[PDB]
Amino acid sequence: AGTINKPKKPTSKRKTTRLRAKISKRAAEKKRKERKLARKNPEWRSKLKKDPGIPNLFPYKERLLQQIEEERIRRKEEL
Amino acid sequence: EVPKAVIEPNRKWFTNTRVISQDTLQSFREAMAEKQKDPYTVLLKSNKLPMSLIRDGPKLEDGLKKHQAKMTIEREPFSETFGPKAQRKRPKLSFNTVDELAGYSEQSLDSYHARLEEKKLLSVATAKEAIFNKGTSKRIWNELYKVIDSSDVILHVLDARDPLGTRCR
Amino acid sequence: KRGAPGGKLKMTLGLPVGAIMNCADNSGARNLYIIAVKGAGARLNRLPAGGVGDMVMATVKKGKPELRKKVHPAVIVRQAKPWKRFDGVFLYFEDNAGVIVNPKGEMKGSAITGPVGKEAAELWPRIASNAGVVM
Amino acid sequence: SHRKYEAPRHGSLAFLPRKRAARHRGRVKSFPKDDPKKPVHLTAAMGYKAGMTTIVRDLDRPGAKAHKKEVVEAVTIIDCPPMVVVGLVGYIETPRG
Amino acid sequence: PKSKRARVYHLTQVNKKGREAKERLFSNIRETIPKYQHCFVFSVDNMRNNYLKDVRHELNDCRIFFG
Amino acid sequence: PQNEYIERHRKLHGRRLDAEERARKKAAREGHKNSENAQNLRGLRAKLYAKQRHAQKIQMRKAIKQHEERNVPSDPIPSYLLDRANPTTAARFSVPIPKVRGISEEEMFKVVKTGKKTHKKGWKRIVTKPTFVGPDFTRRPVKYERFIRPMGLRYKKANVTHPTLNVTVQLPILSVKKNPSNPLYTQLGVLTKGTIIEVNVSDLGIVTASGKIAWGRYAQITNNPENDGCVNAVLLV
Amino acid sequence: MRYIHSEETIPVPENVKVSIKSRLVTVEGPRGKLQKDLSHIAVNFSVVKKGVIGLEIHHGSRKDVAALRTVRTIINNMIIGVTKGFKYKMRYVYAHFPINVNVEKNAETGCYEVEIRNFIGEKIVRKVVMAPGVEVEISKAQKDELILSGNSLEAVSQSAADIQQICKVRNKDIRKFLDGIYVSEKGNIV
Amino acid sequence: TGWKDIPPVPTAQEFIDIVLSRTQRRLPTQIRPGFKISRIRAFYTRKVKFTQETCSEKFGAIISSFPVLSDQHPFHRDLMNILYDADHFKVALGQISTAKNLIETISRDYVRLLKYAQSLYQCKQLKRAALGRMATLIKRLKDPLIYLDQVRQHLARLPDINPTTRTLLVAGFPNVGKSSFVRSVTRADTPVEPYAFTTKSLFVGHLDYKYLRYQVIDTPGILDHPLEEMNTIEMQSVTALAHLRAAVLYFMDI
RNA sequence: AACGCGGGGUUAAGGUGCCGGAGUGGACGCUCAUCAGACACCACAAAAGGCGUUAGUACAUCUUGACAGCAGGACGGUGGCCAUGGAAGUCGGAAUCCGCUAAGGACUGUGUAACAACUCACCUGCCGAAUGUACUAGCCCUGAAAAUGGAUGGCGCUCAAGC
RNA sequence: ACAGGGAUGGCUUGUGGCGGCCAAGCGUUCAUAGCGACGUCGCUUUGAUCCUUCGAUGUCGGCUCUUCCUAUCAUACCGAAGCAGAAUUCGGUAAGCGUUGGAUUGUUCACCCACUAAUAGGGAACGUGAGCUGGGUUUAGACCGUCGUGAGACAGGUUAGUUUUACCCUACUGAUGAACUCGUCGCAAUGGUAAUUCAGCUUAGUACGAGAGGAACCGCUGAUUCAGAUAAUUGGUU
Ligand SMILES: [Mg+2]
Repeated sequence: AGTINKPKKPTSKRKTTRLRAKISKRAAEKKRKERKLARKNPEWRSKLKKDPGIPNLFPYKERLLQQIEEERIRRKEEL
Repeated sequence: EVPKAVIEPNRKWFTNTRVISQDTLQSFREAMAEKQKDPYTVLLKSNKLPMSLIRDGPKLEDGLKKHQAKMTIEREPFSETFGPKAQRKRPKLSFNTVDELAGYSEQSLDSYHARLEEKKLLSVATAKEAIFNKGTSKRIWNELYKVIDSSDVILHVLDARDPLGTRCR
Repeated sequence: KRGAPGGKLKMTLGLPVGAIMNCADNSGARNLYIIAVKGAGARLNRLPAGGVGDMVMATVKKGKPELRKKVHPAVIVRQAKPWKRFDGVFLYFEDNAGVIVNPKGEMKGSAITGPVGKEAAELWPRIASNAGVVM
Repeated sequence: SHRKYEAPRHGSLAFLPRKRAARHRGRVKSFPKDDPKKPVHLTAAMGYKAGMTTIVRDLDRPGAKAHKKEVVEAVTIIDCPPMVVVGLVGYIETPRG
Repeated sequence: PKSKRARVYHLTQVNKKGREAKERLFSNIRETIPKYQHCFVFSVDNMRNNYLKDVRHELNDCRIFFG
Repeated sequence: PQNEYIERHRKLHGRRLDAEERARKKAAREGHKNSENAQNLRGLRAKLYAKQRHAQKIQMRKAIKQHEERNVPSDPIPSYLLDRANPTTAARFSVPIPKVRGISEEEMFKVVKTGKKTHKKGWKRIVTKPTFVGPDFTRRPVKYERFIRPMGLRYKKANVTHPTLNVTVQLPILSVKKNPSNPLYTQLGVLTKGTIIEVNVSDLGIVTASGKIAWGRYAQITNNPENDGCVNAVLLV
Repeated sequence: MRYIHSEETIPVPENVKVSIKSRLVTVEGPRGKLQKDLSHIAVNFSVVKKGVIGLEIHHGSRKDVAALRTVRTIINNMIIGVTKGFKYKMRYVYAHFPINVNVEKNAETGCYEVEIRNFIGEKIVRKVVMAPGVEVEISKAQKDELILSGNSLEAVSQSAADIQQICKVRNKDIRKFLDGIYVSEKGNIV
Repeated sequence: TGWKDIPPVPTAQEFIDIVLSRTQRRLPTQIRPGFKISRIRAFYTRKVKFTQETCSEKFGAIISSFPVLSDQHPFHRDLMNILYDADHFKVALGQISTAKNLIETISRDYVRLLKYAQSLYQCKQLKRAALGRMATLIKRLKDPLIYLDQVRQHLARLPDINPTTRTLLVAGFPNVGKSSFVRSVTRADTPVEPYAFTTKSLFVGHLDYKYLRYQVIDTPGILDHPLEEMNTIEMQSVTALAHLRAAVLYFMDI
């Protein structure tokens, strides 16, 4: 485009009080409406979230798994 | 004031409002075939009837010609007829033998010359004046349809010196 | 090719749109009523106008009835508004007159009554061939 | 709302303000660009307008319709008695002109 | 790295071989070792080598590996 | 020239000497050009470009999945119905839309002003929604026509869907049974959303248990006809 | 992620003298001398070995590390230009109107001038002035072929590009009108 | 004269994009809810009417540009049947005219409704309904538009054959020398090759004999079987032999 | 944060490049915008489009040689079947197997009237060590604009005076 | 007649609604439900017919004149298309420069006609509103139609009919001017800025083409619209 040699009317970054107030009211209304759809949400939600686990690039994941298995064996022996 | 626009549950919404028997339909079909036109009788209140089951069907040639185009396209798609992927090899001919082709060419040439003579028998010209468009205005025809919509009896007035000329079919 | 001829020097245009000029050929028309001028530019409120040697579009107001329902091309061959040639001569004819042609410039009639202008005769060779007097 | 019929503007903005000139003698705003390879010459002169008259010119202009013909043209006569040179001004070049 | 040469996916039948080809070559050589009296090593350097098909056809009682 | 003259010219004289190299280089620059178009276009052209690119990416992914999975009717119908285009085919007597947005009388009717003075009379009301006037309809005279149902808003037919048979047919409207907002709206025959209308179902071929032909049933309007320009209804079956 | 150290190397032939000061590279060989200012790119030049020029960047981003490859290719092409030279062969082909190419050498400016006449019968004479250091000849071995040789690859290729761009067919079908001057071969003089 | 002056026939999606871009860009697009309802109605009415007028102009150009098969000389009419299947040809053009008429009906209906619309939202929904229904109607024309564009290009590249002038029409089996004769007597660029059916179309050249223009028509070869077994390539020659009053030069290779 | 008139001290919210009192303050990063951003959250707006730039996650290949190239191979039944004036992998419809294999589709494209010829999938040799794919998170660009000349309050700011 | 009170908006733009199906994904994996882009499918004349025009509560104009926007009709340049040539079609950058003359009021005055390179669309009013002048439009006179017993009102139709500044401030266009002695010759910050389009000769009946047809660069000559002057000549003016 010929933007450099012939720029157009600038897009003002100066806000107006009316628009700021309207945007604040709309944001509050959206937050309340989202709370309302959340309290009447019929979508299924799991009791326990899917836990990501241990990263592979962690260098001591193998000994941490050894610790987990040892803790399970100790708990089974105690119980 | 904004009302509560609610529809109650009712068994009447799921039933048939109007039913008709086959004997009644056949009697109505016989009446439909037997009916004639009398100018000295007028229609006062139409009977609510299932006319699609009572009036006769379309004619044979009409029923075929309304579906000839769709039938030809279903038989041969546009892409198989002409184009880069076309598979059409033998054309469709109205003749079968060489003698029939010669006779067909003779009749085709005669008909083409007849059409050319008819068209010949039938500096640019000036535009038609807008005075001759009078009586065809959208405002005038809005008025006409308003009067028709509001009237029960319509008197169509004819000049006695040119009745079919002034008649509005 | 549009009807405006090339190589024409500027002259005074004496015949605007709405002028009635005489018909100088034996096509059957007696007068030509100018409705448009070929090569006329665009200007607000300005009437298109033509001079000697210009092609205009005209309707026939008096003449044979077959000519009355068409828009004919015509070439102006005489004008009464005085104009100057390049040799310094200001001149005018005693009437405004034109001849009916086709878009390619050939005449509809077969003879021209009265003289024609040098501009018209030089721009249109058929008018030059059918002109008895060139002034 | 928009102007329905377009028309070009009356007059040119390149000649504003339409005021009286600040001097009666015309001012040479620009001189020809100096080339040091050319011989020395004066770039201007003065005269007094006497009036106008008419000529007949024998025209040699190939391509024109009036080629090899006589044309009548208007001309202007400027009376030019010789000028007298009485001075010399030198100009240096500065970042302000 | 957002700027990246886009890899073309091949919409053709044959896929890459992988380690299964290597294991199959190993098994074929190790099962053809005990069946033959001699094993020759041959070289074809800077050659088009499409005549090894004719060599294989002519020596039908032998086994040639060119992996 | 005649027939395939450019192809014959290519066969006899070739092409321009740099044509292959120019085509190869342009295809090679297409990646930079596509990213430049994605980052530098503006407005509606950019939006249409982005939607088109989204579509091509989806289709390419679908083709990729098909090539991955290369190496791996529903209802019983008779033989004469095989290979034809058959429909997919998927107490409390409640309608599918039991509640809609109620229409106030100020929204329903506008005031038609009469008189030559500056102060006008305001008794005439014009219906601003589609209506059904029924058969044998003659308009009231203007001196006594309080309610005006304009001719350009009167409807006679509707696109009616049978939920069981999964077929949409254009049927004639027989009557208006119940507009949910107002009995006056029912009497004026206003076709709005949630309205129960009576439709002629002769084209659907419905036969009752006793063998009689059912040619009138109830449908509910499921769209907004004043915004839509048409009436869409669902049969109450 | 900033890379601590990155290095490139440029081997130098035995008959080539390379001098770098303030990132201004001067390469002289049997065919002459080429010069190029590379001060727009931050780089440490060094002599890592006899006959090897080392290029280093310290604490640089991936883009800064990548610019060294461009610098390497540029200096290598300068070395190739002063050692073997660069030669672009162009061919002009025509259908009906024979293209007339005249090559002169301007004594005032020292540059070559190529004049193209009768391109698709046009009456205009197209004139292209070569970059300095580019020599243009009409080949006698082959038909309708120009040969542009030089030490600067950029100059030779841009001159060939100028000759290709000036003979452009406009408002015609290019499937039918094949006329033009095209770069037919690229290589070295030696 | 020929048929090179048919304007190009766009596809369905190209047609939609062209029409909607004209509506977007040749008309103002900014309307405000605070304006008068008559102003808003006029804005949306202008959008609908202009979209219909663009559609009608393009459809009318397509319809009036293509040849009318009833008005042709019988040679041209039967040749266009042989090349393009007159049934498919007429069906495609009839669908184009039907879509044009339906678009005009939709425009009239939605202009009539926009007369009574009461808000910018309702006017906007009616405008979108009108334009969407026009888009659906154009989208239903995908196969006829492709077929008509192919037919247009072939018709533009057809030779110009005057059926009522002096003409020498060359016929026979393949590989007998028809193209060699036509090349030797005319300036036509018809290929001469040793394989059968080198010439698959009608070629025409011209010559002068005693200051008169003669046209020479080279045809594809004909085999020895009845007419119902001939393909379109041989039926071009058969139609030329049947409908052109010519001097037939039947070539045999002995 | 609440109020009589005054002096001294200290703060809150907000600020400390200049206008302007107070830091061109310190540390670690990120970002270059053809009108960035600096008081955003709402809308435009989507599971949106980016061969912009970084940080991650998962899966996969790799000295038994990966990813990129270059040099070569890319074969036999077979011109598979039907169809076509012609149709040999490459106008179509349907099948899509075997041999030789290191590997090579009853073929990915260019090409021929049909062949031929070239090219791709795949394989080998040369080379030499890390890569590929998809998602996630940041910041950047696009994600729609009219109409007098103008606005992060202004100058202006780019290892910031932005985040 | 009197006393008073008044005169939706970071909106919009290019792609319909309803009903079903499919669906990458989101969720769910003690329930296998629910959301879901991309799509798709149903309803909404063999180039026809012309014997189906479907309601003013909402009001627009014209003249003169300046400027801006680009959402480009023409002019400039460019990409693609069986784009041979010619004529074009689609698209891109571009608002520098233009974008006309008429007919029709038994009417939403919108459609026709011609010229032309082309006859592009908007804003600055219509998100109420003192330039001039026609229509919505409506004080008092008058008539017909509809309604009412009537005064009268209206579904309506017609005719005739009073607002009449500027010398003020600012703005704008021009004209003088104190202070620095008077004058002559100068410079140039800053502000404004200007040209536009067609045609003809040549190239050339050439390239290209089966034919019909048929260019362009260089060169040359006029004309359109605009602008700035001038009065030798010709008209007008006394
Ligand atoms: Mg042959």
